[PDB]
Amino acid sequence: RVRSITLGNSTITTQECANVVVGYGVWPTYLSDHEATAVDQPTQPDVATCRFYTLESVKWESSSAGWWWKFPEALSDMGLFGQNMQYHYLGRTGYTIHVQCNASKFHQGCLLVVCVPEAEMGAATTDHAFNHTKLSNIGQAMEFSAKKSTDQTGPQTAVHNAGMGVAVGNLTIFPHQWINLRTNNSATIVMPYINSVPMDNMYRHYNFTLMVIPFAKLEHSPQASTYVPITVTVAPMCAEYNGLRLA
Amino acid sequence: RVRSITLGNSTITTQECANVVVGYGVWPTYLSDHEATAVDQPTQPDVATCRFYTLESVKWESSSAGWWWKFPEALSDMGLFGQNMQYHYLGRTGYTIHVQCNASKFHQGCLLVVCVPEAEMGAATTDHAFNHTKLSNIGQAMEFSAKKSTDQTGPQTAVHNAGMGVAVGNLTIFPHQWINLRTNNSATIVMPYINSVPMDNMYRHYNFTLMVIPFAKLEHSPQASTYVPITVTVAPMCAEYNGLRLA
Amino acid sequence: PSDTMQTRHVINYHTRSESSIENFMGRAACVYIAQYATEKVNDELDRYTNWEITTRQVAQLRRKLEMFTYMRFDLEITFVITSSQRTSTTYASDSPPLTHQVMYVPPGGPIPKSYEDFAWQTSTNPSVFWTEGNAPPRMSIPFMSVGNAYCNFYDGWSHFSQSGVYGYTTLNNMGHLYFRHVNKSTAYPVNSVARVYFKPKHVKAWVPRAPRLCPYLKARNVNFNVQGVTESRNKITLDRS
Amino acid sequence: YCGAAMATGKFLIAYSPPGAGVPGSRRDAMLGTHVIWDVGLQSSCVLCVPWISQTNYRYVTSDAYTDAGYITCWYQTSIVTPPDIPTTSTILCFVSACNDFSVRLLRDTPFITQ
Repeated sequence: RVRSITLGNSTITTQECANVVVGYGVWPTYLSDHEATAVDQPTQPDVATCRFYTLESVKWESSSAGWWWKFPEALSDMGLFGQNMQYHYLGRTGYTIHVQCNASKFHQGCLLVVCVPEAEMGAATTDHAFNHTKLSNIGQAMEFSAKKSTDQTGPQTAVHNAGMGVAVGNLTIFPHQWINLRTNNSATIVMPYINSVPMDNMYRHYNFTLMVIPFAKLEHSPQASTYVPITVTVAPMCAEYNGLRLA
Repeated sequence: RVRSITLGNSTITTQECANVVVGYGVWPTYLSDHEATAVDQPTQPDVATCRFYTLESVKWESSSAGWWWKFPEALSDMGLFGQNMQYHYLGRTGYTIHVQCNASKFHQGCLLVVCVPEAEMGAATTDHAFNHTKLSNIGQAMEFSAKKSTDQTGPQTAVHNAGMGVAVGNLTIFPHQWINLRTNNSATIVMPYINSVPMDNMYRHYNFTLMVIPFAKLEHSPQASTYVPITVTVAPMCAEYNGLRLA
Repeated sequence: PSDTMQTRHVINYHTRSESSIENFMGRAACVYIAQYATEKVNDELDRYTNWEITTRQVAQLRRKLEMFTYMRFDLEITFVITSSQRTSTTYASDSPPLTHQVMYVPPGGPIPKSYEDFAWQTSTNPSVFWTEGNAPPRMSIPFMSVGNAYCNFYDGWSHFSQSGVYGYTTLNNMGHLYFRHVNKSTAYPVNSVARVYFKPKHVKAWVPRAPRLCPYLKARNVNFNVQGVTESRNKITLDRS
Repeated sequence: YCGAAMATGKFLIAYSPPGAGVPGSRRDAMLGTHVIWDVGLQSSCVLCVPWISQTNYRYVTSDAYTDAGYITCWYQTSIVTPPDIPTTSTILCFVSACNDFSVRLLRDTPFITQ
């Protein structure tokens, strides 16, 4: 029923079926080894930096609007992956994202776990430019709101517009997975490297934003647990950076 | 006539013959891959940390008594090799040591370049224990003296006893090479890992001490250069450390 | 939002077609602007105008040409001829369409020295007649040198050994270009501007030369003021560890 | 190197990748990509540098922040000379491309201002 996966260290556990969703039917892979003439030569992490990075868990209460993380910026202080982001200038990588909800049989609700490529967000105070720390901190979960935002230096965090000016119910053409606590508690999304260029600066460009939005709100007896933790575990797969040597 | 050797970065140059001296006829190598049962499993640097580390050059004047470096402690703030020394507890490695003297045809003298395994030194003030910084700094060249030492917290730096209580002319059963400026200017010594145990703590134990002692003193016209730099270039080969993971 | 130059990783395809001599030299460049009028105002502006075909008057074309010692190309000339009236008191007229005559005079052919000259009717002088409002007229000149290639540089004289004019040769005669109105008159005077566009076709080059550092002072010399070899900085070394 | 035939020395030619950056010491330069050029062995030193591609969307640039790499040279030891040879000398530098270089989008150069 259960299966243990190890990537260097440590081991996480998962179920035998788990409904893995590959991004656009494309498994993440390398640049097919046509790296001739030594003018634009790439470099692997060691191999590898491919280990499970677990983030700090969030608390899904009954009034939680949702959360988001911007990648690769949510793994900036994360081991060797966070050091290759400052030792190299250009980089490309793919990801495996696990989102587990540790609920009971007496908790109800539904979550939508989206991976939105190039989730360009709008400002709360329009005509104003926002701070970069109100978009993504170093590993923190930036959260949506139920009301509209009037912040003079932040983004628009109204969840029914999803920060991008669209309808939140239409966020299913992106690679997504439903977590209905009646049926599931986990979600595996495997995202490849999607960009217009084969490599880019990792500190400057957010490739995709992972979004966890509750569509049916969390509802329970008052005698149960009231916070229902959600754990996001990210393993970067097939990372690649620019060559740092001569000739 | 010349040959360019590259180990990652950068390239150094050397002659076509150069008189390489392997330590005891034993090339440095790994532990022969009998690493079963996962109780004492080893770990390679990446591979590798095998690059040329060049130290700060010394100035061989007409009254220079000699210098010494203790290994692996002379590569402590040296790149990835200096970080694996603090990320791992046990380690083993072999070395290639290049010692070049940049002299002219108008300079004369002779040098003895020794590699002394377990060069246990005595105290200048006997009955007193010395400081570890008077034996080896982080990458600095600790130098001998012509007179005896009366330092109350240091070693005995009289060069005709070589710090170990022996005759300095008998330091040729160790892996050595003569640099006679009339004939040569370079010296390649390849030292394997010599110890009583297959791995040891690198911060605690000095495996061998490289010694550069002038036997014929430097002598020249007063119109020539008076300092004659000596460059030591060290490449650690076939390094290996203990495993840091489970099972 | 501006401006940065970036590295921006590129897949291995290695284009080089935009660096060929045909793609480097073969661009339609404006080489001369000819001004002439329906009626004569002054010696400068007269019923007709002329231009000796040279390639040393537009500096952006001249520097791309003078990267090679010997060139050989065909010329594609095309004319953008516009007309406008002078600042008269009244402009109310009913004019017929203006017809322009662009005459190419070969090396060896007779040049006009006035209006109504006999050289406008020479059968060996190819002319182009074009009415205003149509597509722009276009001629095509072949390789017209007596020698085997044009020479952008001539380390020599043109007179008795060591005498004459330095650097001038008759091996770069491409001909003349004469512009006039075919109409006899108008009710009110009309000024015309004829923009001349060159497009070198089938370009071949020999003996590449160093690019010019100094600016140009004359269109028939290689004279120059002295200049620094590059721009200046403050230090030979770098700071900000 | 255009010094005397009896001058002997070592230079450390460091290379910095397009990310960052200028090193501050000979030890920081040695800990990256470098080539130790021995004067007493070779008179010339040739090194091929990758990752040169800069795209500018303006005609003339004031001053258009760039993220190119660097080349720095460091005194590894000194230049050692015998008597009756001068202590000063001269390094010449040369640059070209390799047989893979790809240009695109031809414009007019900003070095002419007629």
